[PDB]
Amino acid sequence: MALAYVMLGLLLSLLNRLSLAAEAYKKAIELDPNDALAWLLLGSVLEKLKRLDEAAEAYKKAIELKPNDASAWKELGKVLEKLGRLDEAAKAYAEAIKLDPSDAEAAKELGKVLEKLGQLELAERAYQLAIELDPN
Amino acid sequence: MEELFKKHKIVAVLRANSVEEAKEKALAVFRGGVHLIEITFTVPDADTVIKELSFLKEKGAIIGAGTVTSLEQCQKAVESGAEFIVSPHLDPEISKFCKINGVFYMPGVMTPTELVKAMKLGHTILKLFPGEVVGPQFVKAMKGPFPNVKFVPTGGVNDQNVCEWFKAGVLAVGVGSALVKGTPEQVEMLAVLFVAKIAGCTE
Repeated sequence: MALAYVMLGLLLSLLNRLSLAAEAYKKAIELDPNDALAWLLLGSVLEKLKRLDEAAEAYKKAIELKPNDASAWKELGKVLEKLGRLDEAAKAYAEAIKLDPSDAEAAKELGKVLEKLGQLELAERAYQLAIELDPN
Repeated sequence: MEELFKKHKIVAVLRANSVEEAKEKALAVFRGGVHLIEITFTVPDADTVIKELSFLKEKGAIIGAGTVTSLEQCQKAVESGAEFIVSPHLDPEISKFCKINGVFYMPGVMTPTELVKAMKLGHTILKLFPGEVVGPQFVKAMKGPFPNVKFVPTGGVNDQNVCEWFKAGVLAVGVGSALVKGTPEQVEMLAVLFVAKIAGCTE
């Protein structure tokens, strides 16, 4: 039943009915509070709906259930950067790189956050890391 | 100890000017992912730094002593709780001293003669200091006549040439200012970037 409302929230997101999809992910969380998939999908929908701090709360709830999800820590870094918390985003992108050192997106985004924070030394190291990962 | 060098593949050559400074940098290095921490004896009261970091061994850290020039320095290191002794030179008294105490010792070697002197003392793992000068081609030239020898370069190792060292067949690498210099945030971030960089070199 929990995965049924998740699958409902997915289909609603295929048709871009995002607010209704978030309500479906909410009902699936009401069913199974430990559905880490429903929490991660809810944070992605809330991020698209620009309910930013509500999305970061959902990303943190999913990470508490899945401690080693590199894409979850990465998407949390996206929301924290859009929220302005550059220090929190840099620590989140660092956890995503510690989990998956092959994430070229997390390395480039960490270089953007560190450059905006002022760490030109650390940002250049993260940029060279993203260039070595992605040959493009 | 060789099982841990092959495991974490990076050592933090930690230099500082005070016990408060060395302890802060060691915590940031460990939070960054580097488990092998080498507390140099150029730090004032380096034995006090190693002993006051005994709680990190419960987390899973390996605290050792670096730049050990004298025998009298070696006791204060071992008695403080150092798990491995490191020196930039080859000393025959220190090698036999850690031999009988039961502590792993890594002497500093730069010449094939000095490596033979250290092999006759039983050392198969050597510190290549300074790797800034001899280069990775030194490690490649020693794989022929000395195939049972493993190296740990120190000095002249950055994120640019860390793949150059591991390509030559080094066991681990020791990083100094390119990892330890900076604020606790910059040190933790530098450790994560070096851990991810080495993870991309040994793939």
